Amino acid sequence: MKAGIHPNFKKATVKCACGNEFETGSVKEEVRVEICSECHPFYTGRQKFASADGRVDRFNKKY
Amino acid sequence: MITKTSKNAARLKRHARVRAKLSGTAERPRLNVFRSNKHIYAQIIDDVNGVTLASASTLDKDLNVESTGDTSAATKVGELVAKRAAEKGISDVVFDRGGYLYHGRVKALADAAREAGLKF
Amino acid sequence: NRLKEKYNKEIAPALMTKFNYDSVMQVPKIEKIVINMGVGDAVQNAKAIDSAVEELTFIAGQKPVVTRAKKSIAGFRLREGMPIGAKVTLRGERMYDFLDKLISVSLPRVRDFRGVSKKSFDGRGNYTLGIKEQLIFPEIDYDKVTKVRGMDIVIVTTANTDEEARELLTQVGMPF
Amino acid sequence: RIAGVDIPRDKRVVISLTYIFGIGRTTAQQVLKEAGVSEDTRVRDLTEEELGKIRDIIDKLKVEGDLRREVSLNIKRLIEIGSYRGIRHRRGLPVRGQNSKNNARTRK
RNA sequence: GGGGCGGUCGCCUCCUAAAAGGUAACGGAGGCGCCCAAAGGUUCCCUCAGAAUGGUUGGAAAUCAUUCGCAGAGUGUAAAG
RNA sequence: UGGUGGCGAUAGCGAAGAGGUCACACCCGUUCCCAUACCGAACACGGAAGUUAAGCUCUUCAGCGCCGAUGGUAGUCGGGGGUUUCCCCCUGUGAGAGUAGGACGCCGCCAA
RNA sequence: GGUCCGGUAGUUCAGUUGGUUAGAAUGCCUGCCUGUCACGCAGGAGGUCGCGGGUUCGAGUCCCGUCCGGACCGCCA
RNA sequence: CUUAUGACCUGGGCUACACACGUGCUACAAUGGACAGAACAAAGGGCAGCGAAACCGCGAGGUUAAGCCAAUCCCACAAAUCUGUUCUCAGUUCGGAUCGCAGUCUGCAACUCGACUGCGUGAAGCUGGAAUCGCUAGUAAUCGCGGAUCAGCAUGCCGCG
Repeated sequence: MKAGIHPNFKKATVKCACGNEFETGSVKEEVRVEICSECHPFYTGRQKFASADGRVDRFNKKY
Repeated sequence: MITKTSKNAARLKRHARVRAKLSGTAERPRLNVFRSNKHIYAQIIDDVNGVTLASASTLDKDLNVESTGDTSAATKVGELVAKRAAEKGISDVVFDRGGYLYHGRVKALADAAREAGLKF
Repeated sequence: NRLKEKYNKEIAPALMTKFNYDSVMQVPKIEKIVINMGVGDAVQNAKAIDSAVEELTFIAGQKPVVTRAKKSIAGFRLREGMPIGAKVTLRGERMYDFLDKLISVSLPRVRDFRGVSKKSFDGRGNYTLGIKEQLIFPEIDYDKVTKVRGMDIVIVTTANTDEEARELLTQVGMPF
Repeated sequence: RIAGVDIPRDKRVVISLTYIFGIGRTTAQQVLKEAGVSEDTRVRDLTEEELGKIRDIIDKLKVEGDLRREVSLNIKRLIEIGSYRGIRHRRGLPVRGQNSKNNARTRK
């Protein structure tokens, strides 16, 4: 580190909207996260609990 | 695995680079250092015959110090090889750092030799 | 830091049992993350790189390096000598800090996300990623960004084959 | 922000959520009424829980990251399926039976 | 290789040049009448060009990363060393 | 076994195999010298958790690279011919791309 | 046969020098005017530079050579 | 010609599309847009027809259905307008073009090739060159409303205020 030419680096915790924690550093001090890796559905393993999904080819005129 | 060169292998080029400009003849022999990560060696070499005049190291059987790799040991081994020059006295020696940079334990050895009295 | 603790504790033992390494420090290790900015400059405006530099010093923790063009090519009207692109390498605790931000906040915040590319490898255990948006961590002041050129992400490991890097990056946390 | 896309901050929320891809005025208003968060707010100075309880409803309806691709897949289905409608889509000619003598500069 | 007309007149490089040096022709090929306050001097440290593979704006090449890579690249400028 | 040297790589590039208590080196962390046109891999800084994996040293091999005369020729000094933009004879001299094989190291000096 | 010139939108000339932008009239197309046509009035495109090769980050424009034309000279007996 | 320029039948075409011309419609906005409320016309049509109220459906519409051969009943809640709240001058709460999805009606049948509804998406266009047209007051300009043609289809026409 040539001092002065780098911005300040310090501990900066994470608050996701779901309330998950992460012991993080950043140039800022605090980050609000709308969606984390435990609730965004692709990193929920595979669509664990975030889904409104499905697709069929339905051919139904029986009413 | 990314090709990381050996530090000694990189050091040989700089040592040959500096050795191209200077070499230690009779009554003007070459100082030589080693800066291993655990030990510091010093050697005095005559080139026209390929023989060594005097030498010293941190792992000498006497004056061992818990430093053994720090600048205190560097000064002690420098003045050790200064008296090793003194008993079969040359009273002159050209400097040759071993592809290192003249700032640290090498510098400690240098002025150890200086105040102990080997004229550069 | 947390990732370093998990890598020391569980990642490296699991894979060293998995590849049956005789010396335990034959373990593949992620060596350098380098972030390379590229501007389509060609003498259009000097301030594009003069904005990207302090944008990237906010994205990372330190100042980047303005890359130097190698040779002139008039196919873009690129005269050799005027600056193009920026670069910064990250290592130490800094690399784990950045990869932390990446996995934790960044890829979930992309406008559309499917799984990361299956075979962006070099063939010798390195990986390259291309992202289109500067919106990596949300405390960039998003109102100040004007241009939309995203980032280039290069992770370099001691992996000799693609498979070891592919497997290790899974427990690092890259989706596929 | 809300669902990827940012929001013009100084306007009313009912006008502001229509900038996202997938809801118009009428569809926005009724989910906003179900949200129950006033429906006459400046989005610059609302609070976080009334900001966040709409996330779950827009998750169960659908927006750009899914509508864009499903309409794309359906329309290329119509393309390579061999339809007259698909080949009209391919050639840029109008689809809803409009006359090509005098108009349709909106296409081509 | 009769004059006129044409071309040339000084300097530098190669071949002609007959393995020392030198060696002609209106013999065969190029360059020069500068430039550089550093494109010097010292000290210290490195290393190319090209190709393959990934990566977006971005490619046939702009910028990165890896690997191969005696020299193909540079060496202010002509050729030679 | 480490340090440093001379010998044209017959010294290499390869392919495999062993070693580490000691030495050497990977490693550990930058706090203070010092540094990274950005960074403790790099420079230095001061230790020693485990590690022969690599570096390094030994063992094997002619795949590549290298060295290599013997008799043959091509050429050529000097003589002597001929039907002479070129050929031939003699006293010498001796081509290289070709193999017989050599070699996948030799000699020190100081510290075990 | 030698020397010197030029070789650019369909046509005629600039640019060819400024190595770092391809332009001007005319023609052509569309619209307006007129009963119609012509004049007249609004709009618009075009060449990517005789050819080939070489230098340079980059040649229409630098340097050679090929081809096409034009000018000059080809003399003393 | 009657062994087709005459008949029959199905399907297609009359709706195509690189462009141009004309006639119209709608916009480019705050003398506005959205939302709520308050009103105020004439002139016509209706029996294989108009179809009330009520109920269902967000809506196109659906269901049982009252009355009316009509100055009784129905079509049929006129709109512009006015009052208030909001938007705050932007390609926008302007403008809705074109598309995807799901539907409504009619008709044997809505693909070429109908109209309408709920959705989502949201185009160009920020007053238009050379030119050029209509119009002497209930006119121009704007505002809706009927009728014919008619299974369904009107920005066109005719007429009404």
